Amino acid sequence: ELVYARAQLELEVSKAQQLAEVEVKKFKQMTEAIGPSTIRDLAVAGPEMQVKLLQSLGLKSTLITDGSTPINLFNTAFGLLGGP
Amino acid sequence: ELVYARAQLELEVSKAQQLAEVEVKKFKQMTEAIGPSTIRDLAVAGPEMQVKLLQSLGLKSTLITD
Amino acid sequence: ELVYARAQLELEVSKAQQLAEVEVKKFKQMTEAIGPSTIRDLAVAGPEMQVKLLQSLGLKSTLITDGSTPINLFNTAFGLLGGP
Amino acid sequence: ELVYARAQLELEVSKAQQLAEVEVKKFKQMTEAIGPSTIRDLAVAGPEMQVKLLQSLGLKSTLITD
Amino acid sequence: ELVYARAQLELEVSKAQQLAEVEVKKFKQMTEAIGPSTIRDLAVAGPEMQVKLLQSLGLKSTLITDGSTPINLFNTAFGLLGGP
Amino acid sequence: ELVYARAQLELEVSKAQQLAEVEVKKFKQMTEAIGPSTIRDLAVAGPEMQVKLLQSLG
Amino acid sequence: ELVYARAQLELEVSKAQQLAEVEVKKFKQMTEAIGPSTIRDLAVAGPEMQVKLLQSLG
Repeated sequence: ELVYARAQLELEVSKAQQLAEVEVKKFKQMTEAIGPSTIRDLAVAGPEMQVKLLQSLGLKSTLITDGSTPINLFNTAFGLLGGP
Repeated sequence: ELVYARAQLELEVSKAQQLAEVEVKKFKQMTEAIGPSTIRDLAVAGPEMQVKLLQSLGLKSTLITD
Repeated sequence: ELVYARAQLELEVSKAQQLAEVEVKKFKQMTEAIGPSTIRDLAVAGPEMQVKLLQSLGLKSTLITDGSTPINLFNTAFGLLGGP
Repeated sequence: ELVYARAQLELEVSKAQQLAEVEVKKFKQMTEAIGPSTIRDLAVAGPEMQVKLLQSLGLKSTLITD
Repeated sequence: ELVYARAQLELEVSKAQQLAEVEVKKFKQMTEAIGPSTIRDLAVAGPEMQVKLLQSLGLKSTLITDGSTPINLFNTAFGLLGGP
Repeated sequence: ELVYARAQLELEVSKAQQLAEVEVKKFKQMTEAIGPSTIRDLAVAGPEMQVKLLQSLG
Repeated sequence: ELVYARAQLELEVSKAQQLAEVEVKKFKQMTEAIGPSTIRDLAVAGPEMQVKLLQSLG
């Protein structure tokens, strides 16, 4: 019995080793294709535009709230500008 | 029994070793490809953007009530 | 009878000793792998950002409350900023 | 009876001693590894962090009512 | 009869004397193990933080009350800060 | 009769004595590991810390 | 009898000892592939980032 289970364990590790290399190869090439500094840009610039879209108004707001269930300021800030 | 159990233990540990080795190598080579300072500079953004966002409400004065 | 219970007590303490050593070995190696100053940092920096967020607004607030069952100021402070 | 009871007392105290010795050594070597000043400086944080939090509401004036 | 009651009374006092010494031994050794000025600190510092918290806000409050069922100022002071 | 109870008293007091020393020893040794100068200002850290720390330190 | 349990203790502790080292090795190596530096800054990024990053990094 046990030696057959060892022979499958060598195969299980072989499949894991080779597929992990195949994915890493694809991932490295995909991150030489797009210049990797612009991956910082691709993640930041969407949400950073939703900053530039409020900073252009230069608001001077006043807040009135309940105290134990108060207004979520993030849902406020997006809500002026479309959350969905 | 104790011979088979020692052998099953060695089998299980040998799997745990080799799959951990693969998962480290994968993690290492992907993190090498991006550069840890690029991961850092993404991670810094989330907080800093939320700061600029809430600052942009321009809250001069406030009132809290029951 | 009693000597078998003593022989089980020697075995029980042997188990308790050896497991406690395995746990301490793992714990010391973990706390040498991460820098211990960065373990101080990891616990503070999460709730520190929830300070740094409100500190950016520099609020100037007026509070109206009930007396016998008043407004919790911690639920107020997180509530502007997402409690859940 | 009193011989067996003295022997059972001796057995129990011998267990209590040895499990306490293990639990001290465990506590000692973990607290050695973190450093008492690291435990201190985490414990100091909770209060000071809550102070900075509530200070940041900037409460100028207040009103209590029935 | 009554001689047996005297003999039990000696035994009752013997138990009371010994258990009282055993507890006092533990109590003295405990209060040498942790420094007794730290036992002064331990009881004060919990409530001290619930002072140091409100003292940081430096409130300038106004009160309105019913006269015959007035607002408890301790439940007010904790209530801003979590009573439960 | 009463000699048995007078002997059971020695046994009960022996159990009280020998367990009290184990707990005192444990308390002194834990206190000497986390020295009193950092048991002070651990009491203020509040429940969420105290639970997290006692889970963290076995 | 009890010799079998005295042997089972060696086996259970051997399993504890050998698995503990594999997880430490993995943790030390991942915590060197990225430093302890850059786990700071990652700790504040919040859940939407941390989930996205652990998906993004294999």
